[PDB]
Amino acid sequence: GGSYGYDAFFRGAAEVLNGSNIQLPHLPENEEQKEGKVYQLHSVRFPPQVRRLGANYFFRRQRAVPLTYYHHLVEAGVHAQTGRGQALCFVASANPGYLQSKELENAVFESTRGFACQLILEGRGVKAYFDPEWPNLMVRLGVGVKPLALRRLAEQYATRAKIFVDKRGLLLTVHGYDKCAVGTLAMSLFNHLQANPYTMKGAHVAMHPIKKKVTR
Amino acid sequence: SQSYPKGSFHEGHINPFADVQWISRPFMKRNMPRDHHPLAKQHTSLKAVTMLDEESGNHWHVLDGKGRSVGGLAAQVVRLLQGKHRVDFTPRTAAGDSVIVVNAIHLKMAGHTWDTKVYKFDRKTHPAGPKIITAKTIMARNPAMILNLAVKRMLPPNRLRPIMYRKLFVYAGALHPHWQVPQVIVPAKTPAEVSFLPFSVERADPVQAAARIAALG
Amino acid sequence: WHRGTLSLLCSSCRYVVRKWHVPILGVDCNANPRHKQALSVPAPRSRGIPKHLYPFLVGKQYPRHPRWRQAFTHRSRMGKYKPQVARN
Amino acid sequence: LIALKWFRRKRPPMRLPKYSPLSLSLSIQAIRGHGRWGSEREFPRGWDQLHLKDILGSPLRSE
Amino acid sequence: MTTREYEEAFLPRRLKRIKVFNTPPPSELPAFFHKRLDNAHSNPRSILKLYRQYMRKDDYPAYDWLVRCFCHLGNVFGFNSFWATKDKQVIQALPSFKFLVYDLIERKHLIEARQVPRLLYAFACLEYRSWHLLPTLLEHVEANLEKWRTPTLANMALTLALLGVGDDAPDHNQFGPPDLLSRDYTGLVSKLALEVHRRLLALQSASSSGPRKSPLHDSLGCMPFDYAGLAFALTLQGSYDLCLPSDETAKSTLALFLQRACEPLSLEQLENSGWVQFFLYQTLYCVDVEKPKREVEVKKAVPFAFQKHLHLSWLDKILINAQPQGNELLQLDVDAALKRLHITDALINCSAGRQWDEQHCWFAGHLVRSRNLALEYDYLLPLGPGRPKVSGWLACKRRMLKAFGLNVATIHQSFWSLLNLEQKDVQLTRLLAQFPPVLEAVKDEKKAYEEDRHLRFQRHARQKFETWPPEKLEI
RNA sequence: GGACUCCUUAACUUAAACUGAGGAGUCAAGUAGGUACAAACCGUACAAGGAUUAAUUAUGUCCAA
RNA sequence: CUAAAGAUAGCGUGAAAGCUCAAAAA
RNA sequence: UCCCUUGUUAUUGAACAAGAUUCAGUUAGGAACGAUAGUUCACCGUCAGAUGUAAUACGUGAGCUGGGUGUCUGGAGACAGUUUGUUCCCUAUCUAC
RNA sequence: UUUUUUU
RNA sequence: UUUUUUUUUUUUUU
RNA sequence: UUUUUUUUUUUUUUU
Repeated sequence: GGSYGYDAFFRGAAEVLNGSNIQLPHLPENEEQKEGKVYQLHSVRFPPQVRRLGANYFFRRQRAVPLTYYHHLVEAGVHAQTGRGQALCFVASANPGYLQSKELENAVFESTRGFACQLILEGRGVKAYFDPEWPNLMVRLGVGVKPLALRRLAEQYATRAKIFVDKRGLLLTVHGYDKCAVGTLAMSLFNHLQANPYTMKGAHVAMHPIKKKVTR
Repeated sequence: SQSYPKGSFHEGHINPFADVQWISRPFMKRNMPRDHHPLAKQHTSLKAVTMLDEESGNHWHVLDGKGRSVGGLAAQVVRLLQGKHRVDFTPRTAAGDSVIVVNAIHLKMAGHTWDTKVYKFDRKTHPAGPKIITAKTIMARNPAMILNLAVKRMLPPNRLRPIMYRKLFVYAGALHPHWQVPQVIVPAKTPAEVSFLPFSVERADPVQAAARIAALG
Repeated sequence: WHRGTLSLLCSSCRYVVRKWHVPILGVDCNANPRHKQALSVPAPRSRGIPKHLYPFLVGKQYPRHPRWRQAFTHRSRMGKYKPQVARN
Repeated sequence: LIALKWFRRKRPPMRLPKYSPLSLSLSIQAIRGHGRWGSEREFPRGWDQLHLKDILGSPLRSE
Repeated sequence: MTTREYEEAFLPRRLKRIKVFNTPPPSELPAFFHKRLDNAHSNPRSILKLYRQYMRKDDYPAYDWLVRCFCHLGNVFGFNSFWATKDKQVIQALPSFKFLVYDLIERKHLIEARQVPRLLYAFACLEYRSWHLLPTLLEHVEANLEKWRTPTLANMALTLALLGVGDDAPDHNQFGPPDLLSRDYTGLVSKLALEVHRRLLALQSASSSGPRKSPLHDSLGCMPFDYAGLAFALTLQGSYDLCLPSDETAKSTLALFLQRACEPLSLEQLENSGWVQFFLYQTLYCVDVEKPKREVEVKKAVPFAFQKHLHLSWLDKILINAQPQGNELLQLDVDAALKRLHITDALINCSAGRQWDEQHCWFAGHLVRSRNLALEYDYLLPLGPGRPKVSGWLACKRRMLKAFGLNVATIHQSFWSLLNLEQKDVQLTRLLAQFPPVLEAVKDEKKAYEEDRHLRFQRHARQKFETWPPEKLEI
């Protein structure tokens, strides 16, 4: 507010100017983007699903530069497609960054295919079987240990996401339409299905294995 | 039971690089005041209404404190209560007029005040010390108190304070239980007519319209 | 690993904020859990100097009242020593 | 009624507009002949500056 | 040393500060400001600040300086610029701009003949229309009809066609209040279009080309862009069968303009011509749609190779670089009203066309399929107090929509601005009442697993312990 | 054979309201005003006396005022 | 495809293997 | 965040059991004796109540005292008990011709 | 009764 | 942004 | 970016 600190008063805050230029995490940003840049208007043709976004995202949202939008609507072997005879949307702007937002792709994927995730199971005696029918999920965490009833999660997330298990019962697949929901569900599952670093009996998200450890 | 309460910052972004790092509300998102979906009729607020009376000499001022600041409102109220706005003001006596406040629940507070504010109540020779009550409790139990205390602490510290205080009326709700006093909020009225049409309708060929409808069908 | 400051020690560290009792910054590392840092034990703050006192703190501070009695005194200005004054 | 002057709504006028650094940067780029269509210097595009200057500076003919 | 604060701490707070630098003031305000104007050519704020300073310093600034400042402000918002229409509307909504135009109107009688083309070009650029000066400018234009050059004539015709003034419709070219109307200016652009054709016909007898500025420049100093602009201006008003009475062979003007706008160019140069592509394609599409008497003679002007090239690469850059960019206040207001009225079938910026059409050249503002209606928005200043008019761009759009068979409803800003939220909703409901739904609606909701609809989830459910030994762990 | 503060400076733990020097103000022997609450700081056209009057000062101008 | 690639900056193993970064291309 | 009881589940050279550092609450229930009198400390023996810190004028002397490295019968504050009531002691006497 | 962002 | 939230996380960069 | 400071007697931060 209106009070000088001792560091900034006496010392003058000289610490900030006492750092070394070595042992850095990342290299310095190259100062190449100097005066002499020429901007151009880029345009991209997106599927007709983005129409669900509406005007509240393309016009109401404030931005540094204008963000136009148009909808080319057309009345309705080998899939021989061309640039004519089909509907689409034109999105044009001067900033390429605005033409790469994840929301635009989500608007299409959510209403077309959705999202999915997978969990891998490992360990001796670790099996994920099925009850008579859905929704009733039970997972056995080793030999001699009682199974885990996972019906709560499925009831919570009913109609938003679904869980599938292979014949073997070593893979837990999750399929949904909601990114957030899917992720939440996956992480919820993994929270109680997490594997032990020593015995290595549990579950793990793909492309993120756990490192083994040994006692000294 | 065994952990700290869930604050308002738990349900939103944190921006240390700004004045308002996180928004604070008296209640959760899922707990905010709301209106019943079936409106039996629409209502409109009159902002403020005033009643004079020459015979009895008691004047009334009904205000609508909907989306207003507590401090400002309190400040304004103080003036009226004191009666300083009149020419014939006597500090010895209470020259003010009765004030009615509604929609107290709808008040606002800037900054991190909803989650970092408390109220102390003194105790005569108590070892525990003064009783401390959080503002969320007061909002939950009796919203009117929020304004009441601000006004009270604003009023001069004299023997007249109680008197001035008594004349103050604050309600959480829209309407008031009073009999002989107009309402700030009244049923809506029909909009006024316009002497001009801002549209230019031009129909197309019926044959082409029918052909297009058949094609679309 | 509570620390009084934060630094980027890994190749993929990210400065995040944790929803603890209070808003607290921190550093999370994926390749090494030991590098997880949480700034929650800082040094006590000092009492700052008001701004309005700045004018009378820095720079050459001249005396408030000047000295003139030593350079003002004279015999002619005193009735006890005036008669002794001689201009011839 | 005058007493309750504080409750009145007000809206001052807009003295001047506000623009972003990129918004202002694009203006000089367009003026220099680098509009959205292309490079006017490289090829004479529609609504160019040089042609407009001549035609609007010498519209009348010589007697 | 000593600090300024220290020194100041012993002096009156209201004491004035000495001046370090002093120079003589500017004796001549007009000459002082003329040199300053030379540096401001891209920043609208600089121009506005300079005008404000001059207005504060003098009550009756130089008319030439005022005209130059107005032209400078108009030039910034060019067609090739990246500025949006919202930036023009907010600029028009400023008090200083109103004061500048009022100052021009006060001494409008000091307008020179050579300053009319620049004023019209600035009007076209800023999309601002006035009934206070345009009637006077048209008088000078018509008086000096027999003295303007061909490129100026073409540019004036294009600008007036864009502004929607000078059309052939009767009793639709009058300005001023209803009780005080100015002269009728019906069929104004046709005179320029016939003058250029008459000059072209006479040029053949002389055959004296002489020196040329550039290969693309014609004998008369014309340009293919100017010829394409003339053709587009004619197409906008729909005067396809315009012909010169003096011509014994009865040759259409549009075909001649198209031929002269295409002979100089080649296939390689067409890809970089720019606006010529859009003008040619739009003119050809409109001619094909309306099928005028001169369809055969008009379609033969453009070479087949050029037509194929324009048809193939059209939906990539041509269709997107020749349309408005940015937001729109009037569009947003009606969109909010439609959303309030529970209208989820309206499509913003939607195109339409015939059944056997693979490319659309128009985009309606708010199109609804259930009711088969199109909503158009007009924001130009009306001709007078209660006599609005549709812009030239929307004039041809309405004809195309009528041909396609879609009902059109236009909303005027002058009358829409005079309403509140309640009134606007009332009027919009009344307008919609006249077009009841015909076709079924289309939804684009979220996809979900409907199969699991019968499931129920209990939150506040306590964990059961029937028996000691648990057979299964219940999370 | 003096109490606080301003500049210089001896001693001390660059400590302490200490111990002791050079030259200006105040209190001592000064009223009322400001600084939230108890001489020393700011201001004073500074208290013979009486009355229902006008002023650029330290300094203030959301409420207690 | 062309171009470029430290005697080797950060992981890893039991002596190894393996990955990534710099440079280059786009 | 104070000796024990809480934070299922990633800070650990943490296999289990038994352990070490750090942090968090809406501040919940608990923690036994003796001998020698070297003004208190390392240590010694028992029940294992299970490694058991400071401030408050030595907290506390108009409440009590002991082998040395005085007395005072409570007037006002505070604290702990208690209080019939409009009347049931007395008195309370318009207007004006 | 907020200001600034050269060409 | 979702009651996801004792030291555990997802989505979107507002 | 600025108006809002030890305003640290209380309320209030109404920008």
